[PDB]
Amino acid sequence: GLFDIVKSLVSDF
Repeated sequence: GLFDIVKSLVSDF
């Protein structure tokens, strides 16, 4: 679930 880190990242920075 790598793409999951990219979608959770948008919520961060």
